[PDB]
Amino acid sequence: ASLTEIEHLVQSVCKSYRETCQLRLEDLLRQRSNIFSREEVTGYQRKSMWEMWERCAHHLTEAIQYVVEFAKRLSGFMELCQNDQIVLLKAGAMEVVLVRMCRAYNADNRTVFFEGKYGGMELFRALGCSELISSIFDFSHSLSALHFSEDEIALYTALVLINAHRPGLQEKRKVEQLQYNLELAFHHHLCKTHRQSILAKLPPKGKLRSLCSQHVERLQIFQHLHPIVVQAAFPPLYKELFSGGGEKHKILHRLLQDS
Ligand code: NA
Repeated sequence: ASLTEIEHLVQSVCKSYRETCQLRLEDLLRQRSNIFSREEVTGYQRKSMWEMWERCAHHLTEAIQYVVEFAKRLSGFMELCQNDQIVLLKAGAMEVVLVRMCRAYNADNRTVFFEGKYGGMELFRALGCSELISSIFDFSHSLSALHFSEDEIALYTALVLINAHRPGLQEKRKVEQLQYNLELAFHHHLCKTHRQSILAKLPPKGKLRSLCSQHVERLQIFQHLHPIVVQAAFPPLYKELFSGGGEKHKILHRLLQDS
């Protein structure tokens, strides 16, 4: 590409991200005083393990559905073959969601916007995956220290998704070229905004890989404890992405096929 084309990619990526945000940042900030009461927190903690897992899986599936739409609107993504579209989404959808989560996290009080209000990690105690929860909260806490702009989150999550190193890509070189153009767009934007200092502060990729592995692993523990709940009450797209073998369900291909 060249300078006009790079800036066009910058604006296109930021537009795609705005149109596929579940919640506007302003909406999330305005809600910061709306925190679960101690009695509402006690009620979450008295919910059964399987109901809290189902509710979190539903919450996560809705966020993932927006990431799929982001991908479809991302320059060049729909040009890739369907095998590679699916490889990239299966690998990076949750990674994007974990990054997007910092917008909904309040570092002042260590709360996250969940089911209409802000609550701390104690809200999730019924899940029985305390390590994963605090790992996710610590990750959001670290990202919040970066003070991402919406444009920065747009460009960075595009790169999280368009990763040419994902195992299973049939057209690796084509993904390499798309990745390179998006890197140019991200780094051009950082250069023009004097934000290149954030490059050193971005999490290593192995950290997002690790969080995703923990989630799958805790799911396997839960699935062993309540296999019928997973089969009957977990969202089909969630099972396709995370549960073994859940990927007999193909939701993604329909989400990609339908306009
Ligand atoms: Na934040």
